[PDB]
Amino acid sequence: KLPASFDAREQWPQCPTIKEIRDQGSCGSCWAFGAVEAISDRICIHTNAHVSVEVSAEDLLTCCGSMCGDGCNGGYPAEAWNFWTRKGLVSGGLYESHVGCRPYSIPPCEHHVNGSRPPCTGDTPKCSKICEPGYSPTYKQDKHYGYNSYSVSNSEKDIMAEIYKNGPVEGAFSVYSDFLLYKSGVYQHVTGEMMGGHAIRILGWGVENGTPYWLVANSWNTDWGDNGFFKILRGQDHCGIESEVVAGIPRTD
Ligand SMILES: *[C@H](CS(=O)(=O)c1ccccc1)[C@H](CCc1ccccc1)NC(=O)[C@H](Cc1ccccc1)NC(=O)N1CCN(C)CC1
Repeated sequence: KLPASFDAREQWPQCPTIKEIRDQGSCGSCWAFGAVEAISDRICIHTNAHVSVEVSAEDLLTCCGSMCGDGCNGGYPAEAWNFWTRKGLVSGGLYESHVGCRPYSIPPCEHHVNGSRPPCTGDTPKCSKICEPGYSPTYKQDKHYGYNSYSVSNSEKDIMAEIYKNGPVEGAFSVYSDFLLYKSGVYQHVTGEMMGGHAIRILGWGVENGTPYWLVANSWNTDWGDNGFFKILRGQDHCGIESEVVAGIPRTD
């Protein structure tokens, strides 16, 4: 019994991380952002908004190591969630936010848009197992662990049920160049060359002007796309959007 539309921001209005858009900066850390963003949302969902924390992309990006991939050169969503269950992740906010244990260290930049920040350019930061000044508790006690991590089947209904019951998920899809230009509506690949793989947070679904879609958060800042979000065609494994969905359930802090 699933609704025709669902938006995690409306279901869990006291979980501000669900509404928050991040910026990977000049670093291919999308695999880590999709993970920590979904984990942040699920911790809040799991505690009915009694715990709301930004889980540190910095901690995952820099401390997972080779099991997750190659840092700013790209990585793997499934192993990000596994690292969360084995070693946990500390808190950390946006660049220069002074939020949490290890806030993001890569400065924001413009991702295929004209803006006020430097344009994004072509190096993974070192793993620092120590929190930033003024933050407590210590890095060891700030860790949040997952109970498990799992793949969701390549099935529209299965993915919808997973989001409906357990919160936002991480997914992956093929980026073609016409995606770069997205502003509004439901994206479908119509033109442009293949560019590579991208990992994102899926937080809902709906139908817009007859087209079924997934509601997705990009990590290219809020001046990209639809205030940082996009919608992509749902139900056809379009660009592989339904083929690499991963999630997991938090441990209680
Ligand atoms: C995030 C995607 S992005 O930066 O938004 C982007 C970049 C280019 C084209 C489209 C989108 C990163 C970028 C990785 C990258 C860095 C530098 C040059 C080229 C690419 N992408 C990833 O982390 C992806 C995630 C992924 C995993 C599995 C399936 C689909 C997507 N992984 C990735 O690109 N990797 C895997 C690890 N390997 C060592 C490097 C390539």
